[PDB]
Amino acid sequence: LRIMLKLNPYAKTMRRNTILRQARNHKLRVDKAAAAAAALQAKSDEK
Amino acid sequence: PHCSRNPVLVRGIGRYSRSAMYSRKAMYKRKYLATVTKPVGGDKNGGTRVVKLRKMPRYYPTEDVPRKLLSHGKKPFSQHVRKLRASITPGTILIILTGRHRGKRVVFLKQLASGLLLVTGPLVLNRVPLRRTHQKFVIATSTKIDISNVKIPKHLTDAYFKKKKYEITEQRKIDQKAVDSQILPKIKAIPQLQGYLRSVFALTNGIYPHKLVF
Repeated sequence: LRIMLKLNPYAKTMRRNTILRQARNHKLRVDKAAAAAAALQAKSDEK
Repeated sequence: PHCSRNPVLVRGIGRYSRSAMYSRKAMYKRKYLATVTKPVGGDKNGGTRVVKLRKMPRYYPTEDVPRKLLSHGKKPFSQHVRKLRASITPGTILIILTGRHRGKRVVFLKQLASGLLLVTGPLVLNRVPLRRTHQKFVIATSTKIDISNVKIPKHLTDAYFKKKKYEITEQRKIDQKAVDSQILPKIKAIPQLQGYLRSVFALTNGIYPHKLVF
């Protein structure tokens, strides 16, 4: 990592943004999937 | 002093950017004896005997070796990061592979500061006292006992177990009595654990290690 920064200092921001972006995207996928799961038993009781 | 103020999300990468930390830390306002003299104790001397420490050597070797360059790393063993295998947890049952206690099954106690595993088998079960062991020479079983709320004495550091005929000191015997006295009742909690801990592990005409489940 530190070797790469000495050649491309901007690479630190890209790596930081990518990690933050994927963390958000991973979070977003796991609620709507849970919401779909939260939809499944909603129809299991209402039927 | 204050905390790091930069939560780490990846090793060597902070969460907040360079300009973001400028505001968070509020830098926009927070800007800016070799010789000793002592008396001699005699007249017509002057009492001015200036003595210097780190005197010149009285001998120089015929040749010397040049100093080595700098490394910016290679920390001594005392400050190495101790890494523990994920399958090792307090209360799990381990198997010794290389020592005098090959095949013995023991319950894993606290891990020491040197990285060695402070482990013991109930001395009344397999004649294995409080010993240190290396995680690289130990097989972790999936059998676990709950050793929470169990008091391990504070004076069981690595220096306690370091080697100095061997005689069992009273402190080793008393400490052994204290630990297993609260470990055995949890052993009796689940059935057949005594026979499991008494027996030794061995390979037979059948099973192969890569197919076994631990």
